[PDB]
Amino acid sequence: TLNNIVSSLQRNGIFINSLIAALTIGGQQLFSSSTFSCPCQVGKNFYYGSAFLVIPALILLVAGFALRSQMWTITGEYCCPLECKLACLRFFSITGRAVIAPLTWLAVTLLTGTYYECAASEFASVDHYPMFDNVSASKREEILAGFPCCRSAPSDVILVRDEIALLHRYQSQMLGWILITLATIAALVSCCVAKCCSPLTSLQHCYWTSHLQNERELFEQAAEQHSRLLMMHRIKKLFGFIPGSEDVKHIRIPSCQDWKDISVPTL
Amino acid sequence: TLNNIVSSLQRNGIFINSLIAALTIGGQQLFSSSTFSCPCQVGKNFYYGSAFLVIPALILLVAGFALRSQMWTITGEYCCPLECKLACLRFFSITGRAVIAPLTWLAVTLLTGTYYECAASEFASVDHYPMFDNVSASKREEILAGFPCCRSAPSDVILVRDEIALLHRYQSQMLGWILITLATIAALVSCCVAKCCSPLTSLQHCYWTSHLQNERELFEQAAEQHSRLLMMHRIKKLFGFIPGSEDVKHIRIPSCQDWKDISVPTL
Amino acid sequence: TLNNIVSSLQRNGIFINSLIAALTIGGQQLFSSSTFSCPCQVGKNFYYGSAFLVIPALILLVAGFALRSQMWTITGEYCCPLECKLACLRFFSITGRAVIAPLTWLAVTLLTGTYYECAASEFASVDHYPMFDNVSASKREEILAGFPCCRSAPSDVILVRDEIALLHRYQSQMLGWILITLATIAALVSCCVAKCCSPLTSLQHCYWTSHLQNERELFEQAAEQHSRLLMMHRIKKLFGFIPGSEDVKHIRIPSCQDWKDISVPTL
Amino acid sequence: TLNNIVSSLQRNGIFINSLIAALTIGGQQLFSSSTFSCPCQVGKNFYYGSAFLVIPALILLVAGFALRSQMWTITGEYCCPLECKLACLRFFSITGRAVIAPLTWLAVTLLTGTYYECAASEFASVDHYPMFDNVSASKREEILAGFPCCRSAPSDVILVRDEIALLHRYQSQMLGWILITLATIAALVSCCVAKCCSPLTSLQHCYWTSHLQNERELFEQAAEQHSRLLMMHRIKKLFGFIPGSEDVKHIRIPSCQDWKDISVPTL
Amino acid sequence: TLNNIVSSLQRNGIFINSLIAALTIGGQQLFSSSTFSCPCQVGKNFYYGSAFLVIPALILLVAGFALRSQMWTITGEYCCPLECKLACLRFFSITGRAVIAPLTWLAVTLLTGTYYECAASEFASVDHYPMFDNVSASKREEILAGFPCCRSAPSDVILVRDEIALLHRYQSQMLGWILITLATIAALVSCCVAKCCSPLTSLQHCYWTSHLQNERELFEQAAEQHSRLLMMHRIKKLFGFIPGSEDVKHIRIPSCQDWKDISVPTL
Amino acid sequence: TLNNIVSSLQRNGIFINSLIAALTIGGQQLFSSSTFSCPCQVGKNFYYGSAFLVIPALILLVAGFALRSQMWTITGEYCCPLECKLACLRFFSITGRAVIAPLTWLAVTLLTGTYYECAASEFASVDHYPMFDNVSASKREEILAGFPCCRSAPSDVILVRDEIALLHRYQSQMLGWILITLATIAALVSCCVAKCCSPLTSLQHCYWTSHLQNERELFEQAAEQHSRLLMMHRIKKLFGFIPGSEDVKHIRIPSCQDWKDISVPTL
Amino acid sequence: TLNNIVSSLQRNGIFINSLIAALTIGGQQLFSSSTFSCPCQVGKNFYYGSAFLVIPALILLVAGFALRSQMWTITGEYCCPLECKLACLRFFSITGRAVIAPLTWLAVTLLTGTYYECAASEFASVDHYPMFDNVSASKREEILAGFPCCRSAPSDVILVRDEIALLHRYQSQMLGWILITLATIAALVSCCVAKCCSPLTSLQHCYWTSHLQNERELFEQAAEQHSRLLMMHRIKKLFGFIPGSEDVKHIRIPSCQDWKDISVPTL
Repeated sequence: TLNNIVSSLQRNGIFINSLIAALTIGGQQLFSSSTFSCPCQVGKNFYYGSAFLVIPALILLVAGFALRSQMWTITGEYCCPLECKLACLRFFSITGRAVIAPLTWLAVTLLTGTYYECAASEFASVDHYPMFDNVSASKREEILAGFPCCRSAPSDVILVRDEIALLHRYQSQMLGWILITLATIAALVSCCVAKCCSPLTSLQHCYWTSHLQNERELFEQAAEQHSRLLMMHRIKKLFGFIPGSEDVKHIRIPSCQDWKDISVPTL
Repeated sequence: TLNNIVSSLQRNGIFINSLIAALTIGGQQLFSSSTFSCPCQVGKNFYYGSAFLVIPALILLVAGFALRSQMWTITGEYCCPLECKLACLRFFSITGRAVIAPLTWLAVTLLTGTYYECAASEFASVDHYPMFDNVSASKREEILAGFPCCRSAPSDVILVRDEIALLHRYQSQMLGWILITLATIAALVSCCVAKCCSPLTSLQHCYWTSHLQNERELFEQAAEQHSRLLMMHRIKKLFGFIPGSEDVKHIRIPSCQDWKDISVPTL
Repeated sequence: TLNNIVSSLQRNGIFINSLIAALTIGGQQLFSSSTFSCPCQVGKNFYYGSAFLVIPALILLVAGFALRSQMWTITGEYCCPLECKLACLRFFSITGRAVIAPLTWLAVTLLTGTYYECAASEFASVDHYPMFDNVSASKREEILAGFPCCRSAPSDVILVRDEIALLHRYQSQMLGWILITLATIAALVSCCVAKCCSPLTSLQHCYWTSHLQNERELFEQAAEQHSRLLMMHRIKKLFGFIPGSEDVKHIRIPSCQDWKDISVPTL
Repeated sequence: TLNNIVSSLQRNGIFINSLIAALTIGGQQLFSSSTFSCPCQVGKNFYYGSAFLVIPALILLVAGFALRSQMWTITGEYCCPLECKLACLRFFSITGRAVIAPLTWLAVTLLTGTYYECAASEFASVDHYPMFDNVSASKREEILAGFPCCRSAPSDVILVRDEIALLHRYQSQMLGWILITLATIAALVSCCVAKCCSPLTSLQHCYWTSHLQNERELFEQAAEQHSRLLMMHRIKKLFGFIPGSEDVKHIRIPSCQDWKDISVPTL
Repeated sequence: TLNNIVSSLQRNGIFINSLIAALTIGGQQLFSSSTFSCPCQVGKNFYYGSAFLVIPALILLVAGFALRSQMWTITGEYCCPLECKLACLRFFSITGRAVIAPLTWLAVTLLTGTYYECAASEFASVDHYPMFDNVSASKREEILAGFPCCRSAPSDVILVRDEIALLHRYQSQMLGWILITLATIAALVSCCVAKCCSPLTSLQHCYWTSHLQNERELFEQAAEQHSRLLMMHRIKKLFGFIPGSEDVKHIRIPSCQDWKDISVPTL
Repeated sequence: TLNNIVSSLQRNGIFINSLIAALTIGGQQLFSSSTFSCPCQVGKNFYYGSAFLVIPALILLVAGFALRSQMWTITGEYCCPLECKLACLRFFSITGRAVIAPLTWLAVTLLTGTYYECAASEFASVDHYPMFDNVSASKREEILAGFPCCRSAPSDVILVRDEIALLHRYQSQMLGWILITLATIAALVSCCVAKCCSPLTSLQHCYWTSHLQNERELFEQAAEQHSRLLMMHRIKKLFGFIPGSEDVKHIRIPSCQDWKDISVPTL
Repeated sequence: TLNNIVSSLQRNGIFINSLIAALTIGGQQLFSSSTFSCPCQVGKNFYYGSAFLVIPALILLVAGFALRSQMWTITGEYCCPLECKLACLRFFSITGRAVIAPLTWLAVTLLTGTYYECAASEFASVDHYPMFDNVSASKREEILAGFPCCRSAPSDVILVRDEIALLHRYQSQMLGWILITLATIAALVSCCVAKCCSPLTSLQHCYWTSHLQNERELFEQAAEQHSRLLMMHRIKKLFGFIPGSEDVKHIRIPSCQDWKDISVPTL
């Protein structure tokens, strides 16, 4: 009874998407907890933030796109009427699967926010504080970029540090919620538009998806079996018996040329 | 039902590649934690870094290439039209499998970064620090190369030490992210180019892969069975019965020459 | 289903080689942890190092070579055209199996390095240290060879001790990596050369290996069964019945000479 | 399926030899840890060392030789052409089995070395030490033989004690490695010589071993069954029925003489 | 499958002998640890040692001899040509089984040695000690026999006590090793002599042992079954039915004399 | 398969005797540990010792004799040629079983010895001690009998107490070993004499024992079944049906006299 | 297979008697530990001892006698030649079963002795003690009866208390051993006398016991089944069908008198 429930969940898109999201959340948490430390350098902080904020998104997005077998076939159809719209719908479905990873990564990393504070710990507009009046500009940059990582200064400095940190965390979390709401509204309007521009009815679509999936599977199985049978026939012509046999009473010794013959694969 | 799922995962490339990457991560972590210590010598530091940074990459890459059985056959075809392009595609697929190990090793070792700081702990451009003004050049080299391993000096020295360490860790992690992004973009463009220059359709390719795999397997099985039968026939001609038999009622004692005859293997 | 997977792994060379390497690593670790202590004598240190460094390599190599049954048969063919090349290929395959143990022993013992420091704790070139200027030569040897095992001297002495130890550990680990890289490149070029000089195709080789293995096994089984049947016939001629029988209704009492007759084995 | 794997390992010489070696290692460790203490007497130390070093070797060697059933038969053939060489090969194989125990005992006891220091704690050549100049010869013997077991003297005495102990441990371990290497090289050259002087081919030898083993087993079984049947017939002649019977309808009461008749065993 | 392995081990002499030795070692250890304390009397010490040293040997030896069923039969043959030599061989085999217990008891008790020191704590030749010069002879006996059990005297006394104890332990262990080596060499030469003087071949001996064992077993079973059948027939003659029966339709009431008749056993 | 091994051990005398001995050892230990305390009275100590030393022996011996069913039958044969000797052999075998308990009780209680010291704590010959010179005789008895249980006196008194205790423990243990050796030698000589004076051969004896045992068992079973059948027939004559029946279609109501008839048992 | 071993043990008298004895020991221990405290009154102590010493014996004896079903039948035979002797033997066997409980209770309670000291803590003959000279008689009774339970007086009083307690415990244990030995000798002589005066042989007795037991059991079963059948027939006559039936096709409604008829049981 196992394989029944296995296939049932494997078809169920909700479970697969939820598992992907959970995996990305856990991986992000472990990653951030292990190998993250703000540089607290002079001008090389914003890059160290932006990298961790963005690059994983691009990587996971490209990976989630390119790993889908159907996308390669669609590109091959495209690379050097109704077929165009159907290709667009196919591509859109694969996109709807693949987008789940980068958006959830961005969401969790903005909500925890510990990345963003390092990303923009230098842009804090300081104009209404007593300790930043007389000090030099470069001295201000130095004392400003050192805030996130450590603290050893007097009380007022660590208090203004706490204040800047809270402000930046607020900004990060608001930006995260904005990203979530915009992503959701865009996904909804896009799915509705795709359902609108579809040339098929509410029933031909399901038939079509089943057609595609079962086509791929059956053709794979058939090609495998056919090539196996043909290679088996060549083997039997060479040695004199079918390999899957038993108690064979006839054996043909090969000639010093038959090896040369079987060398080519006939493609 | 076991062997079904075993073969299913064994065909699945994603699981194999993920397992390889996890194994390399764990092995690298154990290795670095056990047998690594910066030399803190005068000029013999950069080599001690570069070795651990590079040599495992070359070793694992050559091992992941040479261990693939098909690569030896392709080289034999090459060593002393359509066949050339097909060989190129075969070689490219094996490469796509083998490259996973060295790149993940480099990635994890640069991201942890503890190797790179030892690799280039001497190249730190020191020009704007108060304790490196009057001191001699060789004295500067000595005091500079001692930073990574230990600390016993006054406060200002350990502070400039912490600063150099943070700078170098930042450089290492940025270099790592650059390596990852370049590797990914190169892999993607290369796979797309390979799919472009392919002379086969979206269906002949799958048939072709199944052809290759099943060809290898079936020919192995057939050759084994055929040689077994032939050796069995020689044995029965010598001793007078088939070995796989039971309740044999006839035995032929060998002559002092038959041993000389069976000595040769007929190749 | 057990014996299926047992035979599958038993044919798989990768698993066997990996198990051998793991066993050697564990054994080396236990050995070194239990029965190793630097002599700290005057001139009898280098030998105590070199023994543990080398002798296990020779022992394990000779054991891994001589224990392979096929190597004895090949030597018998050699000891007092195509057969020569085939013998060379057979010997090379057995070598490829046997070399795994000594090289991994050397690798792990050099990487841990605790052997090498005792091996060459006397050759340290001391010329730029303040405490080795006025002291006598033999006094220098005495104070130099005592470094690895214990420490009771003032601070400067234990510091120069730590420095010599770090230098020697660095040298050991670099030598180990050099050994690994040279061994790998040599193994690769040698395997490629062997595949080049081979007179057989990519298919005759597999057939040939299966031929050898099944030949050995079947001949063993057949010889056993044949000798069993012949001895059974002699027994039945003597006592008057086949031993594997039941409810025998005839018994022949032996004569005082029949014992003398059955005494010889007929070889 | 149990008895299959049991017989498979029972034929496998490697596993049996490895188990013997492990058993001897464990037994030696327990023995030494429990019942060993240096006498620290005047002239009765060297014997107490040599006994534990040697006598177990002789005992285990004689036991491993005499316990092999085939060795008794070979001696009976010897005790009051081709047969001589075959006997030599048989004896050599049994020797190759039996030698594993004493050599591993010597190896482990020399490598731990705690025996050797007690064995030769009196022969230490003391000529360059300040506390052994004026003291009398017998006083020197007394103070020298007391080193291994206990320590209560001032610092310089316990330091020279530590030094003598380290020297002697070094000597013991080197002697052990020498014994191992010489034993291995001798075993290898001897096995090669035996394979050289053998009059049989690479195939007759296996047939011969199977002949010997199956001969012994089958003759044992047949003799047992035959004697059982004969005794059963005598019993049935006496009492009037076969013992292995059931529902016997005839009983013969013995006479006061039949007991006298059955008294003799007919040999 | 249980009874197969049970009989296999039960025939295997090595396992039985090893179990006997282990049992004697454990029993001796428990015994000595529980109920042993040196008397420290004047002249009644040597006996208290010798008893524990010897008497268990005699007891275990006589028990291991007399408990073997075959020894009683051999004595009955002896008590009031070839038969003599065969009896000698039978007796020798039983001896080879029985001797294992006393010799291992002596060995373990001498090696631990705690018995011997109490056995001869009075014979210590004291001539070169300062505290035994002026003291009276009986006073010397008193102070000498008190050494093993307790200590309350000044330092020099307890030191000479420790020295005497170490000397005596050395003597005990050497005596033990001598006993082991002499026992082994005697056993070997005796077994070889027995194999020499044997009138039978290398094959008649095994047949003979199987003859003896199966003879005993079968005769026991047959006698049991025959007497059971005869008693069953007498019962059926008396009561009128076979006891092992069911649904018997005829019953014979006994007479007041039939009880008198069945009273005798007919021997 | 259970009942097979149960009967096998139940016939095995060695296991039964060993279990009896172990049970007696454990019971004696628990008994002595729980309910033993020396009276330390004036003249009532020796009895309190002798009771625990002896009375359990007599009780266990009489119990082990009288509980054997065969002993009652032999006495009945005796109570108001060959039969006499056979009765003697039967009685001797039962004795050999029964003697194991009292002798092991005596052995363990003498070896622990804590009973004997209380048994003869008053007979200690005191003539060479300083504190027993002037004191009165009855005062000496009082101070002597108080030794075993408690101690509150000055040092010299408790020392002479320890000395008397050690002497008495030595005497107890020697007496125990003497009892063991004499018991063993007597048992051996008695068994040999019994085997000597036996009128039967080495085979008639086993037949005879099997005869006795199976006779008893079969007669018991037969008598039971016969009486059951007869009572069943009487029941069926009374009520009109066999009780072990089912679906009986005929019932006989008893008369007011039939109850009077069935009242007698017919013996 | 369970019920076989259950019946085997249930017939075995030894196991039943041993279980009864163990149960009485445990129960006595729990009882004494829970609800016992000496009254330490003036004249009401001896009764409080004697009750716990005796009354349980009488209770358990009467219970063990009256609970045996056969004893009631024998009394009925007795209550208002050979039969007399047989009744005596039956009664004697039941007595031999029943006596085990009271005697073991008395034995364990005397051996622990804590009851007897309270029983006779007032009868201690005090004539040779210094503190009982001048004191009044009733004062002596008061101070004497307070000994067992508590202690608060000066040292000499608690010492004479300890002495009286030890004396009384000695007396209790001796009395217990006397009771055991007399009980055993009486049981033995009585059983022998019963075996002597028996009119039956060594075989008629076993037949007789089996007769009695199987008679009781079979008659019980038969009476049960017969009464069940008769009541079933009456039921079927009333209602019109056999109750143990199914699918009955005929039902007889009862009349208002049939209930009056079935009211009587016919005895």
